[PDB]
Amino acid sequence: GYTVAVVGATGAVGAQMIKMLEESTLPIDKIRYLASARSAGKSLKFKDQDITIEETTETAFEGVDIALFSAGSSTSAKYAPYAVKAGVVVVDNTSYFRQNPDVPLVVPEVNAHALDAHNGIIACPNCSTIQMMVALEPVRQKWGLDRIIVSTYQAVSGAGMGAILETQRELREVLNDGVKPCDLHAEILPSGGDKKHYPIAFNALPQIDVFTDNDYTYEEMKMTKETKKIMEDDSIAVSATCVRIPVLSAHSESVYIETKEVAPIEEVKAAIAAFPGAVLEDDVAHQIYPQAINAVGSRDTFVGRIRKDLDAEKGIHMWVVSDNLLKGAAWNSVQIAETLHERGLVRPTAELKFELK
Amino acid sequence: GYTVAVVGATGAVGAQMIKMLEESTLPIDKIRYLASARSAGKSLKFKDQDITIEETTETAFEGVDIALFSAGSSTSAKYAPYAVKAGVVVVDNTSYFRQNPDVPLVVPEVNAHALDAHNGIIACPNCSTIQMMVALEPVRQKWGLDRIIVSTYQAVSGAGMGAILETQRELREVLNDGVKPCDLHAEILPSGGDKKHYPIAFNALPQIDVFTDNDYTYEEMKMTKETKKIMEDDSIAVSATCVRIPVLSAHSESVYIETKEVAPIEEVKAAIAAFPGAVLEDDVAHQIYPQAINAVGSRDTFVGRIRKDLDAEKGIHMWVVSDNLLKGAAWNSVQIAETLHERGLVRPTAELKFELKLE
Ligand SMILES: O=C(O)[C@H]1CC[C@H](C(=O)O)CC1
Ligand SMILES: O=C(O)[C@H]1CC[C@H](C(=O)O)CC1
Ligand code: NA
Ligand code: NA
Repeated sequence: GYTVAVVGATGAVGAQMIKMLEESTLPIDKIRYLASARSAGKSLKFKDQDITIEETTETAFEGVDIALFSAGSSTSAKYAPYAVKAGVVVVDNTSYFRQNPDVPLVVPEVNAHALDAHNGIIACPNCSTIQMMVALEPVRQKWGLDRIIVSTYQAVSGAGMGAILETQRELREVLNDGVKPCDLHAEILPSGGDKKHYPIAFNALPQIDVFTDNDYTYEEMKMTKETKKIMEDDSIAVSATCVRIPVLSAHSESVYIETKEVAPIEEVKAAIAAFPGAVLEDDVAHQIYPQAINAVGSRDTFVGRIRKDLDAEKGIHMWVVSDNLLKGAAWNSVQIAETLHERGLVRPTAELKFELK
Repeated sequence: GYTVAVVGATGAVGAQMIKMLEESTLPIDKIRYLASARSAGKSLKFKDQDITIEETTETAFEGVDIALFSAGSSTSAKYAPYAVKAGVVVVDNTSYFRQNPDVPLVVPEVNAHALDAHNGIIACPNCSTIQMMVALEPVRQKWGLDRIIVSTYQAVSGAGMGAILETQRELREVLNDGVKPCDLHAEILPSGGDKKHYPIAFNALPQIDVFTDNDYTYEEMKMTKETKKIMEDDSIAVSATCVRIPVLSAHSESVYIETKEVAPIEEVKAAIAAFPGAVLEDDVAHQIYPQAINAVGSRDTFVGRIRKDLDAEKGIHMWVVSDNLLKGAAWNSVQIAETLHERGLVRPTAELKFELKLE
């Protein structure tokens, strides 16, 4: 069996990484929980066992076979290369390594083949991208993809544990204290690292991450660039609007595509139903469609509202929902680790391609 | 001055109709509040005056100059034609008459000209359509519109008082009692008239109104058909996805357009800023964009996140927000009434063009 380390064990994704590992088939002989200095010495469960949390350092990775990182891009940048030097295979949830050509950016149902040539780091895409890829890959396989326009409805847990607490507190202030939403005080959302913070309670904030030079946010640009890398096709046109709404868990997406060839809607529905990881929930006669509250706790990605555009011959609209901490993060990561195990890919990398510090 | 009746005075829109009339320039000599048998005999204020609510009937409109209806499609179908027969000019918030060729479907900043030939009923479009029209008309004027793709983020007050209360109750059960959102009991949302109801708390429901036979909902198809009528151009391709989210007031929209001519973003921002009823809130260097919580209580429509598509030369994305009970409903209606007054159009219609349903 493996020694597995969870880096960021105390965070929102980390807690789900623990659950997904507890529920995993991976043969784990030893589990280690790593976080920051302020968490060291605390205890968290692995099943029935008490695990003492350790500080993450450049020397903490000796003897580790697999490390799952979800402790912020800074932490991956600092420590993942030391892990690789120590002989670890890293699965990274952060954005840091995603566009490095030496790093596979993987959704196992779509591009598991990219794992074979890994150099010790495998990147998990962002939540919003992952669920979109699970929904769209079976369509691309049969009819191609020319363009995507997506508008998202993203849950606050994607911004971490603090964002969840901020949202709950704000809603209580409005509902219990009669505070006007526009009068609420915010400290984290829309983006912890940006200059100004705004309430999310009873609001829709069209900003996730910070703004890039082209007036799209980094979240929107990640959907664009990650799609192109995962589907191995720079010709797919992708433009996104990424919006935070008052939901704690599960992202929803209104997704428009134009295919290369006309894709009959009943065949599109069947292709999605048949695709591993995607579940068709589409029966409008009985008001059946994906819902955030129903998706929470499931590893599946749910697709419905599938219908042709009213005018564009090759246009199709749909609604895609998945738990953003599960398929959107921790489950995609554990699934990658399970796929590495299946394929005999859990072993030290000989050539170090990642600069130390 | 005018005698003005508010039909549906007690509902979510009706309360804002009252506020908008209290703040109006219209010369009002007499106000009447009409509702159903449920509220008849109760009292509501107009400014400092107590007004007794009356049950709406086919004979309730004698002496009325202007009637503002927001009491559901069936109420407009039943009573608006009797109001017209009585000599009233009706401004209707419901969907009932919107697609009738004898009925102007008006957003005053866009197609006030259509009021001139009214036949006693002027229809307000749906809230989602109204704010989109305010944002897009100044763009259409200069560079044309080939297509629109819109995804909405709609507030629950659009579904009425009961839906507001349901949303508040559900959120309290989760946040104060620790109820799982899945375990919540719903009675109204997504659509009061449909067969099944779902929680809205911590959810996003991709259903507004009921489904039509093409698998789009009636709300989505209203955005399509109303856009074509208001802009007087059946060639504009419009497809919509309409989603309810946990917001009490103000709808937000992610709007994609393709123009006929390339429309430089800096010029688009200036055109929207200059357009009556539209306010540019777009300064990403300082994280300025429209927000539902800031739009509440304002008659303006706020537009930002304006940017060109990454690939389509003529594509533009934006974010449009307005208070759905104000510009989306009560303010559009009062603004129409003020515009009728300005144009000398408040007077009886001789020829009845609408079927009477209570004979
Ligand atoms: O993984 C990433 O690049 C981001 C991490 C934070 C996420 C959020 O704020 O919802 C968005 C994606
Ligand atoms: O005015 C209309 O046709 C509809 C009335 C109900 C509204 C809602 O449920 O938010 C949507 C628009
Ligand atoms: Na499937
Ligand atoms: Na067109």
